[PDB]
Amino acid sequence: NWTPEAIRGLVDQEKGLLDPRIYADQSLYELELERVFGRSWLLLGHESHVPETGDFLATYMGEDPVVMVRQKDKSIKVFLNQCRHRGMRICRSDAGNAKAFTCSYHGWAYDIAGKLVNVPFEKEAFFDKAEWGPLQARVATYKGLVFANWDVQAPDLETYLGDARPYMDVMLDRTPAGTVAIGGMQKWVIPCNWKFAAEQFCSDMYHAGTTTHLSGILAGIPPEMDLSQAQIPTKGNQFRAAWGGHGSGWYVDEPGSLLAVMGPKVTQYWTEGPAAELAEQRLGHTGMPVRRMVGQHMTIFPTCSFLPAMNQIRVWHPRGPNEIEVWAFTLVDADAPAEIKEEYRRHNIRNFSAGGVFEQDDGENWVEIQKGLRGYKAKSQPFNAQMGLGRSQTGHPDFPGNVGYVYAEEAARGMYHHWMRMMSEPSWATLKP
Amino acid sequence: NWTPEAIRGLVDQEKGLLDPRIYADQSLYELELERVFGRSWLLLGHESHVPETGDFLATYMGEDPVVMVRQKDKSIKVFLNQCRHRGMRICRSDAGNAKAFTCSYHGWAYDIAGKLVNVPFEKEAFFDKAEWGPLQARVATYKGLVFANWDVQAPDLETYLGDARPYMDVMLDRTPAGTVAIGGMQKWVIPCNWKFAAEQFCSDMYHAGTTTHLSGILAGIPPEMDLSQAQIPTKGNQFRAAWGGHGSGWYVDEPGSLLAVMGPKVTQYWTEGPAAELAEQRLGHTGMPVRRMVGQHMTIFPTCSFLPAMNQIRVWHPRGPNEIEVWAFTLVDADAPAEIKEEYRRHNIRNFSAGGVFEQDDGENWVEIQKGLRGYKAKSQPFNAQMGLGRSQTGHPDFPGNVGYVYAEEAARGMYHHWMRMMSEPSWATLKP
Amino acid sequence: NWTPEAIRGLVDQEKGLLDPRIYADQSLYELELERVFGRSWLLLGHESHVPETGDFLATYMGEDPVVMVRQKDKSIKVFLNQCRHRGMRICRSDAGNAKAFTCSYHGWAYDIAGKLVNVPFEKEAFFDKAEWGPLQARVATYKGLVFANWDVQAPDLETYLGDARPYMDVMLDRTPAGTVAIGGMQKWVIPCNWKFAAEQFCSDMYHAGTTTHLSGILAGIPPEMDLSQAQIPTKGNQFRAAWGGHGSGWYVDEPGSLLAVMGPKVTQYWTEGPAAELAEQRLGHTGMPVRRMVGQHMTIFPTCSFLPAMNQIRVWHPRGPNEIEVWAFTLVDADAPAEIKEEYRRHNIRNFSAGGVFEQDDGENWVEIQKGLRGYKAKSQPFNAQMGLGRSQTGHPDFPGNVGYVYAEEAARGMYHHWMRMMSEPSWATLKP
Amino acid sequence: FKTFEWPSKAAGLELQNEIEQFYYREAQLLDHRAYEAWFALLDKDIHYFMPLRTNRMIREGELEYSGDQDLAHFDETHETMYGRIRKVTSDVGWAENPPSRTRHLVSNVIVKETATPDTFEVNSAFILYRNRLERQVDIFAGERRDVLRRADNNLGFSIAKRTILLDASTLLSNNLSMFF
Amino acid sequence: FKTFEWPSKAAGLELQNEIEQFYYREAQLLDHRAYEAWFALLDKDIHYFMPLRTNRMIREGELEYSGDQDLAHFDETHETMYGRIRKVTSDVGWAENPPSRTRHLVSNVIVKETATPDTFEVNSAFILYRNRLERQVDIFAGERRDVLRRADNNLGFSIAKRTILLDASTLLSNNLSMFF
Amino acid sequence: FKTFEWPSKAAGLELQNEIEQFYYREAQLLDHRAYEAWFALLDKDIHYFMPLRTNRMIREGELEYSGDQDLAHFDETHETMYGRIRKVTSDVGWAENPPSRTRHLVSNVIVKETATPDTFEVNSAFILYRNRLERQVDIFAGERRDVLRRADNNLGFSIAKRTILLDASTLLSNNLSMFF
Ligand code: FES
Ligand code: FES
Ligand code: FES
Ligand SMILES: [Fe+2]
Ligand SMILES: [Fe+2]
Ligand SMILES: [Fe+2]
Repeated sequence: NWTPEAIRGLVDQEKGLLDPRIYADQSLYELELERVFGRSWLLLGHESHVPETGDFLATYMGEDPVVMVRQKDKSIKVFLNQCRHRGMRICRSDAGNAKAFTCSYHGWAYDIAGKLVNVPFEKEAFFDKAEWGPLQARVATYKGLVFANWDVQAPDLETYLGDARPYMDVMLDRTPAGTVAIGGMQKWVIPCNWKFAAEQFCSDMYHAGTTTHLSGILAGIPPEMDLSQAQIPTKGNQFRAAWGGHGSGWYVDEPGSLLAVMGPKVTQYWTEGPAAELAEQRLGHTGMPVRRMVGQHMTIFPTCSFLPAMNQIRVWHPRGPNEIEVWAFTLVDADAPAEIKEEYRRHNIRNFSAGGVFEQDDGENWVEIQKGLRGYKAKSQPFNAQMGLGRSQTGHPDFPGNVGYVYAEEAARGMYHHWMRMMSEPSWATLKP
Repeated sequence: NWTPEAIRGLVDQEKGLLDPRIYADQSLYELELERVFGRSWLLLGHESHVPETGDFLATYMGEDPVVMVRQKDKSIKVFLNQCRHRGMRICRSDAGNAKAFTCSYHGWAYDIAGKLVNVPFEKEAFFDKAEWGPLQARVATYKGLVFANWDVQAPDLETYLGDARPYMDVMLDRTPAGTVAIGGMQKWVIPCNWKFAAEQFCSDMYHAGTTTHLSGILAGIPPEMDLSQAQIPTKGNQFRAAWGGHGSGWYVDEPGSLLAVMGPKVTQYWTEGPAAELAEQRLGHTGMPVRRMVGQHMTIFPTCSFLPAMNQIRVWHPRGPNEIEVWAFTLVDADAPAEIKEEYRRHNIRNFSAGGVFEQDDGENWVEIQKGLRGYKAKSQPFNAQMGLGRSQTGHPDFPGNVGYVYAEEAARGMYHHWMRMMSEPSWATLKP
Repeated sequence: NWTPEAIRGLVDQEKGLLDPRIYADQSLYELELERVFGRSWLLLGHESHVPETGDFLATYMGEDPVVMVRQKDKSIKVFLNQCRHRGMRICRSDAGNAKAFTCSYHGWAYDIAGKLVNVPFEKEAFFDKAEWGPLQARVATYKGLVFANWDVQAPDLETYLGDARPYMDVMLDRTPAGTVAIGGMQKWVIPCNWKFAAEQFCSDMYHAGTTTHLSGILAGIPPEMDLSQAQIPTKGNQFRAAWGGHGSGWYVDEPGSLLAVMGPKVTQYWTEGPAAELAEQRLGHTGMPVRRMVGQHMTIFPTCSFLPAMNQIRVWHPRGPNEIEVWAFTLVDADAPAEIKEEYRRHNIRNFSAGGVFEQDDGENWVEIQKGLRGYKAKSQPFNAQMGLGRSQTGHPDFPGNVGYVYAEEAARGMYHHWMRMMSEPSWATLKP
Repeated sequence: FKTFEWPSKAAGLELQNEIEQFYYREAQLLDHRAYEAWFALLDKDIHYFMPLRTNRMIREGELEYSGDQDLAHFDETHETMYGRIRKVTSDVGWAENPPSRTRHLVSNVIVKETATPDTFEVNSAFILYRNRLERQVDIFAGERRDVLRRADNNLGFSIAKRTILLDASTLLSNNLSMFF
Repeated sequence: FKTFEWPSKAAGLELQNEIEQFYYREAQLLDHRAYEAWFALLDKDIHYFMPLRTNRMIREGELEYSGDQDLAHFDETHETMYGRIRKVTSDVGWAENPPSRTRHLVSNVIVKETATPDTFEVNSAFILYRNRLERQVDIFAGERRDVLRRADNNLGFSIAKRTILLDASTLLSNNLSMFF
Repeated sequence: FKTFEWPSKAAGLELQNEIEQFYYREAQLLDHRAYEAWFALLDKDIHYFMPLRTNRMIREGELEYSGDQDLAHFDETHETMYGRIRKVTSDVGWAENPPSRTRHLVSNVIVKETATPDTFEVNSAFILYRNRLERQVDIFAGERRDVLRRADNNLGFSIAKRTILLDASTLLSNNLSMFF
C-alpha cells in the first residue's frame, strides 16, 4: 500500500536525496512491474537477430517471457511466451527458426504471428480462437534496435526517446547499410536491483574515472606501459533528457581510457578515418562533434544501456528487488572491414563479458550494496545524489540538451525523477511530454 | 486484503475463466493453509504402511508434519509431529516401530496414543499432562486408505467423498481380502503450484491423449510399433462430483494405453479372468462395466490423487505457491499372484516415479508454467477452462453422477469452484455438502 | 502492521504462554530490526580483537554491517559499513590494520575515525564533509566486551545491564588484568529464529540437564566410565534480570558436567588455587559463592550469549525469521598459565565450534523447530512456558536478584516479556530501567 | 549395502587404468547425448537399479534401503531401458528436448575380480551435475556398483549389472531425465 | 599455507595407485557409517586439524588461516577423536540419529616421500556432499594435507597427521557432524 | 562439439600419470593463487576459449555453441591473458581483493597423441567450487579440451590451446574472475 504522497517522498532532484528503500522493498518492485515495466519501451534486441522470415528470439519484458519473431511481410511481431490455456511456455528454445509454434501440454498450435490457429479436438470437445492467443505488444524500431511496449496509449518510441535521439545515432546511424549484431547473447545473474545498473550507464563515469576500473585499465595498456601514460581523463560532458530520464556521459578530447578499452585499431575507425569523418557530416546537423567523443555511456529508460565508443549493448532484466539477469550483445557497422569487426568482438569479450576485466569489478560493487540494504539503519538515511547540482545549462554550445560536467549526477537525478513520475502518476494524460 | 468479494471473482465457472494469481499469490496460499488444508480430508497412506502396533509413518498435512501410528486396540491415531513445549519434532525418522515416543530437546515422553505421559523434574516445575499433548486429527479409513482432518466441525469422510465413492471402489474393493500397499514411498520435489497437480488427475486426460505423453507411450509400445499405431484412445467419459470437487476420467474399450503403459499381464488381469469377475460382481450394484474401463484417473480434493487401473496413488504436499512435494506409492490386491504383483511393482517404477517415462514430461511442463507466472502481464488475463462447458448430464445409464466426455474441463471447473467456495465461506453450513 | 494490543497477546508471562508465530512472522521480524536491534546493546567483540591503533573488525548489528576500529587515542569507534554516497561496503576484509578507508566504488576516502576526509573532484561539483560520513553508533565497553547502540535515547550500557552485572563478573572480573580473547572468530549458519538461541542460554539449563547433550557429555568423560556411572547433577539456581530480560543458570557444587566439558585441569582453575581465590576476593561486593558456581549459561538481551566457566561467547546475528548466523569466540584471563589457555582452547573447539559435540545437537533441534513452524496448525496452539512459575524470590542468601530453581522458565518468561515490551512501547520514557 | 568388500590385493595397474578409462568414455557418451552408443554397452541380462533411501534411527538402520519386493527410482531390464532410449532421442520427448547439459564426474574407482573370467565387481563414486533450460541446477552425488565384462566394443567393457546408490532420500530434482 | 611444494620427480605408479586406493577405501568406511573401523586407522599421535579461514586483503594475505594459538573448526588428538566416535555411534547423539547421507569424492592426489621410509606427505582435493533428513544439502570442498604411515592392515596405510583446508569463511552448514 | 574421439588403445600408464599429475599441480597453483607461475605454462600461440552455450531443439542441435566468429565468455591470447594476470595480482582489482577461495577438482583425464611429437590432445572433466567473501558460493562444472606440449618446466608440460565447455546457458554466478 504505497500512495503517491509517499512515493514522491523518495526522490528529490532539487536537493539530491535518495531513499534507499527503493532498491530493497518488495512492494515497490511489484508496483514497478505494473507501473514501469508494464508500460515502458523495452529493448528486445537488434533487427539482425531475426533477419529472415520465421526467425525468433525468446527474450524478456521485465519478467514477462516474450517471443520476438520476424514475419512474412518483413515486419516484427512480439507476444507473450504463454499459452492461454494453462500457462505453458510455447516457444521453448532460446532462438532459432520455426514454421509454427506448438504447446507441449495440450497442443494448441500458433502461427508465426502469434495468432491461434488450431486447438485439438475442437468440434468434439468445444469458445473463439480469435481472441484467445498470446497478448501482442507494440513493436517499434529505431534504426536497427527493436523496442516493445504493452500499453496501447503510451507514446510511440520516437516520442518516448525524445531529445536523446541524436545521441543514439552515434552508435547506430553511421552508414547507409546501418549496423549488424555479432552472434551470441551473453547472459549472467547479478544479485542486485536493476536501478544500480541503469543509473551507472546513465551518469556514472565517476566510478570508472576513480577506483572501480583501475585494474580494468591496467589490463589494456601494454606490459611496459604502467598507469603513467594511460593518462587519466579529466574532461567530458553529461547529457540529460528533456523528458524520460534518459542520460549519457562521455569523455571529451582526452582519448586515454578508450585506447585501453578497445585498443589502437578500433580507435582509428572511430576518431580519424573515412568512416569517422563520414559521421561528422551524416550527424553534423545534430549539433555534435563525434570525433571528439571518446569513451561513452548511455541509458535508455528503464532497462537499456549501451557504450557507443565500445559498441556494447545490454538489457537489464529485473528478477525481484534483490536480483537481475544481464543480457548483452555487441553491434558493428554492416559494411566495415572484417579486422575492425574482429577487434570489436575480442575486446568486448575482454572487457565486458561475464568474466570481463571491467564487468568483474562492477558486479562485486553491486553485490555488496544490495547485501548491505538488508539492514534497518542502512535504509534509514538518504543517499547522496547532489553531484553537479545547479550546473546544467539547457543550451550548451557543443551538445544539445541539459548539459554540464561529466562527474555529475543531473542525468542521475533525471532518471530517478521520471521513475518517480511513472510510479506516482497512473495516467498517460499527465505523464506524456 | 483479499475480501470474500475478491476471492469470488478469481474463479468464474460461468464464463470458464481462471485468474492466474491463484497459482502464484503468497497471500492466498496462507489462506489456503487455513481455509483449504486446515479443514479438508487428507490422505496419509495405507493401513498396511502401519500394520502392527507402534508402527508409525511420519507424513504431512499441508506443511504441518504429522505422525500416523497404530494403537494396541488396532486403531490408527494421527497427531501433530510437534512437541507442545518448544515445538521440537517428536518423531524424527520416516517410519518404523515405536515402543514409545520421546522428545529429543527436553526429554518429554509420549505414549503411542500421542498423549504426554512423562515430564522430567515435574515436581520442581509445576498445568496438566492430559491438556498439553500435540494436536489431534480426526481419522477416517476407506478400506485401507487413511485420511485425516483437523476440524471437528468438518463433515465425515463419507459425505465428503459423496457420489464419488463408486470410482474409488473400482480400485479398492475388488476382493473381500481388500488391498495392500507395496513397500516403498517415493518422494521428489517439483517447483509448481499444487493446483496444477490436483486438476490434472481430476480432469486432464486431455494431456495424455495429445502432446504431453507421446514419448511416454513410445517407451511402452513394442519395438515393432510406432506412434501411428499404438492404438490411440479416442472417446470416453468424465465424472464431476455433486460436492467436494472430486473428478475422474477414464477411457472405455480402447486398450492401447493400458497395454503400452502396464504390459499384457496387467491388462488381462484388469479386464479378463476369474480374478476380474469377482471385481465386477462385488461392484455390480453401481451398474458400471468396470471390466471395460481402460485406464482411469481420479483426484479426491484437495491433494489425494490416484490412477485406479495402474494403481498409482500420490499426495501432493504443498511448499508455498511456487513448490510442491510429491509422495507416490502403489497398491495391489492382497490376494493376487506373484507375477501380477511384480508387474504392478515394475511398471509403476518405469512410468510414474521421478524418473518414470510418463512423469518426466508433466514436471517439465509444470516447471515452465510457474516460471512464466512470475511475469506481470502473465497474470493480468484469465486462462481458458471452457472445455465441455454445458455438456455433462446426470442421466447417464452406465456411470452414476454428473458425466460428460473424456476430454472436458468440466471436473476442472468443479475443482476450482469448490476451492473458491472453501476459500470464501468460513462456516460449514454455508459450505453445505 | 501490528497493533500493541495484538503484540501484547503474543506473550503472557502470567499464564506462561507463547504464540509460536513470534519465531516465524516476517512482519514481526521487520519491526524487530527497528524496535529491538536498532536500540538494544549489541556485542561487537572484544578490545583484544583490536589491540593496536588502526586495527579493525568487520561485524554485524542485526543485518547492518559495522566496523569496530581502534583509534589513535586508545578509544574505539563504530560506524555503518555502508558508504553514504551509494551504499558500497567501505571495509571489505574481515579484519586487519588500516591507515585509511578508501571506498572501492567512486573512491570516497575515509580516515580510521569514520569521517569523510577526501572526495575526488569535490572542488569541481561543489554539501559538507562533516555530516556525510557513515552512520556512527554509540560505543561503550564492559570490562573487555565492546557493546554498541544506534540511538542516543537508549540507556547507558551500565544501567541497561542492571542487576545482571554480578553474574557477568564471574567470567569477566577474576584478575586485575582483564580477560583476553583467543584469536579466531568461528562462524556458521543455522536456519532458525534468534529467539530460540537467545532463550536457550538465558534460561534453558533443562535441555543440557535432559536429552539434548547426553552424547556430548559422553565424549568428554573418561573412556572407561559411561553415562550410568557418570553423574547427573540436579542442584542449582536461576537468575532473572529486574529490567532487560537477561537471565542465567548454574549448577551448585556438582563437577560432573563441568568435568565432562572442560576436563580435569580447567575444573581445578575455576574451583581451587590462587587464581580461583583471587576471584573470591574481587567479587567480594556481590556476596556469591563464585567457586561453588560450576557450569553456567547467560544471555545479555537480545543476542549476546556466553558460558562463564567454559568461557564460550557467541553472538546471534539475525537473517530473517528463519535464519541466524552464529559468531563465536573464547575468552581467558590474560595472566593465566599457557597450559590452561591451551586447555580452554582445546575444549572450546571440541564442544562449541561449528562441529562441536554440543553445538551439533543444538543445530539439529533448532532446524526442526523452524521447519515445523512452516505449518499452519503448528502455530495454532501456544507453547508451554509454565516451568517454575511462582517459585522465584528476591531473598536468596547466596545469589542477589530474582533467584529460582535451575530448571525453570522464569528467565525465559522475563526474556519474552521484555521483548514484548520493546516491540509495543515505542518510547524509552515508559521503557526506562 | 555395507562397505564394499574390496579385495585384499589391489587390482593391477593396467586393469585399474582400463576400467577407469572405461568410465571416463562412458561419461563422454552421456554428456554429449550419444544415447544410442551408450545403450550398446548394456548386456541382455542387464539389471539397472536405483533403490529408495529413507531416514531411519540406528535402532532400525537395516530398513534404510528398499528391497526387491519394494519400489525404486529405477528397476530396469534390457527392454525397458530400450524404451527410455527411444524416448530421450525422440523429438516429442519434452523432458530432454531441449536437452539438459550434464557432467558425470567419476572417481574413487575400486575394482574386484570374480569367479567368472573377464568379469568384475566395480565400485565407483560420482557427482552428476545437471543444468537445464535457463537457470535450473540439480546436483547429484552417490556411488555405482557394477558387474562388468570384457567386450568387443570401443570402450573395452560391457555392463551386466548396475546399482546406483543415491545420497538422497527425497529427490530434490524435479525429474531423473538423465542416466547414472 | 603456500602451494603444495610437489617433488620435481613424480611418485611411482605402484605407490601413487596404493595411496589413491587408500583414500577410496577410507571414503567407503565414512560413507557407510563404519566409524569404529575408520577410527582404527588413526595413530595415537594423531593431529586432526582444520583452521578457520578469513577474508583478507592481498597485503594481509598471510593472516588468512588461523594458527596453532587460535580457534578452529577441528583441532583434535586421539582421545578427543575417540569421544567423537563414541558420540556418533550412540543413539543419544541426535545430530547423526538419523545419520546423514555423505559422499567423499576424492581426486587430485599428489604424493611426497619424506625423510622416514613408509611415511608420506599427501596432497589431495575432495568434494563432500552431505544430505540430511528430508531436504538438507550441504556441499563442501577443500584439500587434505595428510601424513600417512604404511600399516599392515586391510587398507595399507594409517593416518599420522591430517590438515583440512576448507574453502569457506562462514560455514553455510549448521554443523560438521561428518568426518573429513 | 561432439564426443571426444578417444584412441582405441588407451595412452600408456606413464603418460596417463604425467598429464593427470600435471593437471593436479595446475589446480594447486590456481587454488593457492600462484598466478604469475600459472601464466608461465601458457605458450605464445595460446588460445583460451570458452564459448556461449544456448538452449536448442534437437533439430537445431548443432547450433548449441557460439562459433569462433561470435561473442563468448573467454576468447583470449597470450597478451590479453597477461592483462588478466596484472588485474588479478593487483591490489586495486576489487573483484579479487579480498581474493576468492576456488577449488579445481579434476578427473576424467583422457589422453590422445597427434602427428606432432610431444603434443597431446587432452580431454578432462572438472568441478570448480568457488567460495567468495562471506556467503557467496558458485559451483561450476564443464569439460576442458587442451592441446598440451612437453616443456622443460617444473610441471612437465605447457598449454598450447584450451577450450572450456561449461555446462551452463545462463551463468548463475555474477562473474568469472577465476581461471578454468
Ligand atoms: S496450456 Fe497450452 S495447450 Fe494446455
Ligand atoms: S520441546 Fe519437546 S520437551 Fe522441550
Ligand atoms: S558509494 Fe562510496 S563513493 Fe560511490
Ligand atoms: Fe563500470
Ligand atoms: Fe501426465
Ligand atoms: Fe545445548
